Amino acid sequence: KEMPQPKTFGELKNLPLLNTDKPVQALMKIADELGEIFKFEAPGRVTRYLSSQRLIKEACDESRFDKNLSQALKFVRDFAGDGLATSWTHEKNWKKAHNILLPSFSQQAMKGYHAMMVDIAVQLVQKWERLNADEHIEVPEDMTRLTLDTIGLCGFNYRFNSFYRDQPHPFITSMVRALDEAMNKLQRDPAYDENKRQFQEDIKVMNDLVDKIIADRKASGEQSDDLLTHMLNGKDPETGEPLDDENIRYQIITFLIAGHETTSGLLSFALYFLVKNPHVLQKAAEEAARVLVDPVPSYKQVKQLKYVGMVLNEALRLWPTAPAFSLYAKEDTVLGGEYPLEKGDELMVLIPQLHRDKTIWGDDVEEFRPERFENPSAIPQHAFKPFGNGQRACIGQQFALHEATLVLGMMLKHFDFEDHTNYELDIKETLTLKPEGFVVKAKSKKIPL
Amino acid sequence: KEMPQPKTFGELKNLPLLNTDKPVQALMKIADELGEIFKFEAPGRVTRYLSSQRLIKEACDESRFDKNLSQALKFVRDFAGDGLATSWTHEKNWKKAHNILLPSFSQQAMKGYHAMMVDIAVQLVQKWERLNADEHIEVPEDMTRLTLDTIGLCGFNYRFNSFYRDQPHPFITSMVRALDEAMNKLQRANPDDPAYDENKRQFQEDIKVMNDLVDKIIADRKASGEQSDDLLTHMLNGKDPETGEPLDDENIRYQIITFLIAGHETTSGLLSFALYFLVKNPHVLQKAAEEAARVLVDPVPSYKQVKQLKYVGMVLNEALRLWPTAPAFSLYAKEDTVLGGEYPLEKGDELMVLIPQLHRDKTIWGDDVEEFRPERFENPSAIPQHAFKPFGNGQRACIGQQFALHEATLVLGMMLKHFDFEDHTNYELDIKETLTLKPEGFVVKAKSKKIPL
Ligand code: HEM
Ligand code: HEM
Repeated sequence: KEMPQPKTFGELKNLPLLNTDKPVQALMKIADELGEIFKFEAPGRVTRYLSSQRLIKEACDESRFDKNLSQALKFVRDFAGDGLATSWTHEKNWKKAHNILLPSFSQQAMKGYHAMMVDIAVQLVQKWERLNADEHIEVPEDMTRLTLDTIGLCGFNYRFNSFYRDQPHPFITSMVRALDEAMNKLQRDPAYDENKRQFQEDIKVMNDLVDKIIADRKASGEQSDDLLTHMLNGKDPETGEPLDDENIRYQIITFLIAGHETTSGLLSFALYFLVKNPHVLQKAAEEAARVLVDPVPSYKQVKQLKYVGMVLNEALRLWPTAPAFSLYAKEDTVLGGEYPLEKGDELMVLIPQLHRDKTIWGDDVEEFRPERFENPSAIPQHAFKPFGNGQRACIGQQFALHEATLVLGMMLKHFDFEDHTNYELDIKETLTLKPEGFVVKAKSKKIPL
Repeated sequence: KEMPQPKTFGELKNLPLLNTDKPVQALMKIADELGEIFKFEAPGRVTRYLSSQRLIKEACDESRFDKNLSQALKFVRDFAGDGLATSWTHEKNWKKAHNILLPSFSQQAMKGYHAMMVDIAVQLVQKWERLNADEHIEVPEDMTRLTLDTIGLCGFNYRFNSFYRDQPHPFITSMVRALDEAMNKLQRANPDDPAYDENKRQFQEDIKVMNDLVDKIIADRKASGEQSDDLLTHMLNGKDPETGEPLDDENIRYQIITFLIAGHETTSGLLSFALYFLVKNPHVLQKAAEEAARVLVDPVPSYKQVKQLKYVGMVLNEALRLWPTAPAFSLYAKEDTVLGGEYPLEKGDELMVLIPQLHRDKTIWGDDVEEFRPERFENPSAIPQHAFKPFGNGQRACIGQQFALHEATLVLGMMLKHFDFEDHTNYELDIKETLTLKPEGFVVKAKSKKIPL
């Protein structure tokens, strides 16, 4: 009945607890101490962090709870606009873009994106093939190069050419700097005036380039296999309307934001867990060699990388790279028979804690065992939520998993990996999670492309 | 361009291929060999069987194709009349009954039918609670008892009382024998033979039995002025907004017979296939049983609680994917058209949509099409357009879909709440075929969880 709450700071309540550089991991430690639910109070804000499958399965009841914009999402909305990720379910542009974009994110739609994904994946393989001896790989850096270029090419036929660069494309510099400002706002004022002005400059950089590419595509009339063509030609079946040019811009910015570093973190965490578990790596490398019998992987071959898919799912279990989402109660309701909630009350789903619920996974929750996902019906309802819930779930799930399965499979086919530094896991936190400083050496198997 | 075709029998062309007791399953095997489309020729009949989402999505374009009466539907029309299921789209009584009946089949209308559905569902639960040890359940038999009584009660406030009987109500005996004669006619190479003269006389006798009882109940209700929460009251009081007309007494009779035909064994087969798949996949059963116990917290389920049985709904949809109990429907080309960029069709040319094959299209569902995984339906947004058609297409889709799904969700949830199930014979799936599909001889044991009603 009475809900636990972590330590307070007078008038600031729990807010100073977020003024730390690893807030998700700090919230996980609080969940370890306080349990499946604790109240988090701040000036003008009350929310509740859920950590158990028992309560989260009720929170995922769409008749009782809808997606809420967290403070992070509200700050991201300042440059993601009413794109899919930062719009409310009741906003006209959400259901519109949802209906329009759903067919182009289907498993069937990945057949059309596969050739472009392979283009970038080959560039990653060739970079590592061309490294000199005793040089090493900066894993999250290269994974981010790959995912950024993949979404640029599949999103609107634009080549960031990240593998030709030390300093990222100017759009990426502004996007990354905007996301950093969004998170820093969470942890904060006269001194922040230059940050605020800088925020507007980065917003202008993103809008200008995306608007230009849309105008360029409209001026050309060319049809590509990218999401931009689908949005310029698609019509919402419900209202009969197409997305306007401003919303198309926000959707493109959204795909870059929501997709690039979540997916690059997944690949980085997956490789980290593989090199720390050599038996799992060997099993995944065995499948990659048996399945990828051609110089270039096909769409059908990527679907055959079953164990690689389980590896990615287990990496998402331990460290989901979009580590939380927010919900609000549509009406007065009681959560788990003992926590009354009023209409509008907010919830936070702490995904990494959910995925460590020993009542679901057993005692070995910290062990990396892809075999947990061998049979998907053995997993209880709402126990595994790395991509959100319901109609507000990740629209790019199939995109992210297809790219990550293709790239990891190619990595495992072409290289053996060495954890040459005995890397100590250090998780840097932005709005997403990544293993900072993770490095490996790759010895080529000398298999041609 | 050139269309495949199965083996022929001289002058009879492909027709003898249907003279088998599992024709849908035989047509699926032909689809496995020949692909997404094959021509089927008979004396005086040519049709084409579609199996791929690629072609079926075009056949479902209502601007190009309209519902055709299959030969099965034409034979059912001899006792279903111009009811909704056996009338052409251009017949005045279709759009009339469609406009009148659509509001009474909506999800909002299920709130009014819920109490009557619970009545029969409790009778089923009570029957199984009262079984002795090591006695067993005949699953399709009991599911048919439930669906027949539910549509009887919700349709026109009549109790067949099937759970008080070994031999069904005389109306049910005549209806089943009429449906059996309809299917047997499909498989007769010499239908005008003198031997089937007793079949023809019996067929007319069964037609008379059905009309007499339904006409009597309509007259009985009109003479009393009683108002119930059934479809018969809605049809006696409803007026088509378009023409301003109500349904006449003859059409109301045909609609009532239609609800019984189109609804009873399609729905009972779904429940039977669902329970079969649950006992063969214990992980799915546990997941569905957990939801039933958590959601159905009252002795009697409410309408709102049934809507919360999401995973039970996923189980039913996956059961409908593998074995849709109304396994085909027919279409005709409104004008000359080209199907799939290679199959030129002329005005009036007929198509058959082989639904179980559509639901096994690996280009849509992946390689694991034969596996029972309700998780495919966890997010309904993952299913492409026209890939999943257990209830038909467009304005000629199943009007009773919400009814069927509410009934099935309620009953399966109550079954999972009150009993553990054992596949005590390791039942080997054997699908008996009439105009619908059912797992013949499927039996289970139920051990009660001792939860009162
Ligand atoms: C491993 C990689 C990814 C993970 C873990 C992930 C995670 C998530 C999560 C948890 C949500 C729900 C957020 C909420 O409820 O507030 C979400 C939504 C979303 N994601 Fe992803 N995502 C990934 C990749 C991608 C990619 C590649 C794209 C685009 C190509 C994308 C686009 C979106 C969009 C548009 C939404 C909002 C959908 C809607 O609300 O209608 N994500 N994602
Ligand atoms: C799981 C159960 C059911 C399934 C799979 C099913 C399937 C179908 C299919 C495939 C059609 C289209 C037939 C065609 O196009 O020729 C149809 C039509 C129809 N069904 Fe159902 N049905 C079910 C339950 C019911 C129930 C419970 C009722 C009545 C209460 C019902 C009444 C009708 C009617 C009236 C039509 C014709 C609608 C029209 O054409 O206007 N069905 N059904």
